[PDB]
Amino acid sequence: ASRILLNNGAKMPILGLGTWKSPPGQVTEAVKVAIDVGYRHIDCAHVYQNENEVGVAIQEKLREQVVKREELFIVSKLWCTYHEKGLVKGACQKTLSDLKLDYLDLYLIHWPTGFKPGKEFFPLDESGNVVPSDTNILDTWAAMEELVDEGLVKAIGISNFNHLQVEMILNKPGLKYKPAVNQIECHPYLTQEKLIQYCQSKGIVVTAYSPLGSPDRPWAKPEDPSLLEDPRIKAIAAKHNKTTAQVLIRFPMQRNLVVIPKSVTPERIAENFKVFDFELSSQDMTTLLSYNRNWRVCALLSCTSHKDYPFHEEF
Ligand SMILES: NC(=O)c1ccc[n+]([C@@H]2O[C@H](COP(=O)([O-])OP(=O)(O)OC[C@H]3O[C@@H](n4cnc5c(N)ncnc54)[C@H](OP(=O)(O)O)[C@@H]3O)[C@@H](O)[C@H]2O)c1
Ligand SMILES: O=C(O)CSc1nnc(-c2ccc([N+](=O)[O-])o2)o1
Repeated sequence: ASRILLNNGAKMPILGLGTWKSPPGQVTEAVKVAIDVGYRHIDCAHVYQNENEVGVAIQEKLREQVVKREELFIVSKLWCTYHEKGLVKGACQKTLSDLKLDYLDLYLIHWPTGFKPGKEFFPLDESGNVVPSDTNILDTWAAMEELVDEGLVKAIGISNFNHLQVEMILNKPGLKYKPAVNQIECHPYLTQEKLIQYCQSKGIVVTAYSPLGSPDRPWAKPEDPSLLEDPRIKAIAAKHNKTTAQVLIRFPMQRNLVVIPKSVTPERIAENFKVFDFELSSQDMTTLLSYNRNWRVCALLSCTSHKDYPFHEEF
């Protein structure tokens, strides 16, 4: 099916358009093209600095009646410098204003790590360590819960939370709403079997980010593995008469994940959506799972001493 049921009773499109690194000059057209070719979920974030332009596309397509608001599933994320309970509503409201929306379908805590509030997204001391916030995950969560109760967001969730941090929210005293989604990096080099099973066993839907391995990541290195160029994955694609990207997108779909490939290229936006017409075998799936090497696109080194840094733990 095209959507998965969340624990808030709403349905989430299992394919979304990513927007991290989408240049502000190209992302309006990218989102317009995506909605024209069937996408109904857009993944956004304030820290991506392009929500105004994403919003321009969404508003044009609503105005043109290409789509109804209820048919769209718009996701954004609370940045690290806004974990303070008094800053969360404003941060949500800024995103809503930029996206030109009156609600979000899903609002995520972008990272478990809270940073010192200010203009700077990564406030630094003088050695390059990020300056933390003394706010913890649970008070931030309560602030996310207020957003539901004020009508600004239909669902709340988390991102880059490890097993122990998901468990800490689930066990929060007085918990009012469980997280609906945990959005985490996931692809055949970082298969995440343990965290995904835990999350799904608790009724939390997992969204897979960087499913193509983020070839446009700013810190890429030549020696780095490349999913898109992996001859083993190309072979599975050839067998199925599909591209390597389409296999990489179908793979998490068949693990009951949501997946959010990014492109600003019209032809690739369309290609990436054409993944509902073929099936990977269980052997294919087990084969792709076997390529795991615990390789992460997203592990900022600048936050490794933060107390809530999520990736010291086995998962
Ligand atoms: N929660 C968080 O912490 C977090 C972290 C990372 C990512 N995410 C979200 O997840 C989304 C996806 O992750 P990502 O942006 O890191 O990378 P990705 O989706 O794995 O890869 C994007 C790269 O792949 C290229 N590409 C797209 N379709 C292609 C195709 N069919 N064939 C060949 N190349 C193709 C894109 O190029 P062009 O754009 O030039 O076409 C771009 O360089 C992000 O945009 C963001 O929305 C969330
Ligand atoms: O966040 C994205 O969507 C891409 S930009 C990014 N990558 N890694 C970070 C981050 C923030 C906190 C941590 N941390 O590792 O504690 O890492 O920000």
